Amino acid sequence: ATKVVCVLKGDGPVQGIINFEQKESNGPVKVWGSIKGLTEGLHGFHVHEFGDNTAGCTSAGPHFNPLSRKHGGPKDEERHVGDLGNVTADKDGVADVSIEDSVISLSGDHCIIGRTLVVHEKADDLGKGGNEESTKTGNAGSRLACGVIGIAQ
Amino acid sequence: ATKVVCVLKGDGPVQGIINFEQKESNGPVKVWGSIKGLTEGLHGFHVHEFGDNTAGCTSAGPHFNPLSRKHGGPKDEERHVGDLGNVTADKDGVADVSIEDSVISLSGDHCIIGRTLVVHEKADDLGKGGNEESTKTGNAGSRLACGVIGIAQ
Ligand SMILES: *[Se]c1ccc(F)cc1C(=O)Nc1cccc(C(=O)N2CCOCC2)c1
Ligand SMILES: *[Se]c1ccc(F)cc1C(=O)Nc1cccc(C(=O)N2CCOCC2)c1
Ligand SMILES: [Zn+2]
Ligand SMILES: [Zn+2]
Repeated sequence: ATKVVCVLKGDGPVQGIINFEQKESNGPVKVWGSIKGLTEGLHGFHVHEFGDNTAGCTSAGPHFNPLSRKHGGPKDEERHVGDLGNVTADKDGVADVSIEDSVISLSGDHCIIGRTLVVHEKADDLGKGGNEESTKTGNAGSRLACGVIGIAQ
Repeated sequence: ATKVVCVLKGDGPVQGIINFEQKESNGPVKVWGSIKGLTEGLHGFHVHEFGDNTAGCTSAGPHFNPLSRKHGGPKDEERHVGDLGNVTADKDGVADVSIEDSVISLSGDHCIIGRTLVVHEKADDLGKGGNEESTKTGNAGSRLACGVIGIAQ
């Protein structure tokens, strides 16, 4: 019923297309698409608070956290709304994304429209890194590509 | 106050940064910023219906028209919500944008967050061009640069 999309771009070779669909406002969001140009392995994947790309992906600010929680993985109670975990890039640098998430939404206070989706340099440790930064960012390092989440047809 | 931003990008480079601010939901939106890389003269300036830039600016669809009206200028009662008229580039190719608009909003069904802002090749005739396309697009021609409209700090 509601369809949203994001095109991810940055300063390097990483580009992606992510689709979000939500049949009902009380239902999960399906997240699907592809990110290419990645190094093989896990890459942190988050909704960040601002749909602001003024100075590139850094302008998007911290993880989208309207409920003032610590950083976690998508299957944790203790997570930011924006905590979508990791995508996995294959040996050819392609991450085929396929996520169902119950915490993000396309309406209400958990709505991600007009926020920024970011794919990161390093794996997200999902809050299990053993340092203070693990509880804030998951130690996922720099921002390879991002885009503002917009309303689709 | 609500603050919103859009980064415009296209070939040339045609590039710009547009800020939006609304002090209250029943009040006007202030629009300001800069676009460079334009030909001297008028350029159509519109909010388009989809925040979909997956295939560049074409995926944005037609002008944002939630109230099912004909195309007009920003001062007209008969306009699309997304009809912000023209911006003006000087001989250096720079348009200084400064608009106040009472029809767009940063909340409710006139909200522009998650839609696309587009700067066009040609002047918008504000619905007065006396052909069929005038009361649909204003005859503003191709899409030089666009971006998805996002939430700012
Ligand atoms: Se979605 C979305 C994206 C961007 C943004 F700035 C706002 C929104 C909302 O729709 N925000 C929002 C939060 C909480 C509740 C609503 C909502 O739909 N209503 C207000 C409460 O009464 C029902 C309608 C919207
Ligand atoms: Se803005 C925006 C953009 C995109 C989208 F899908 C929804 C919205 C909304 O904010 N929608 C909305 C619907 C109903 C009511 C409101 C509203 O007036 N308020 C809720 C959010 O905070 C202000 C009050 C917004
Ligand atoms: Zn987080
Ligand atoms: Zn129009």
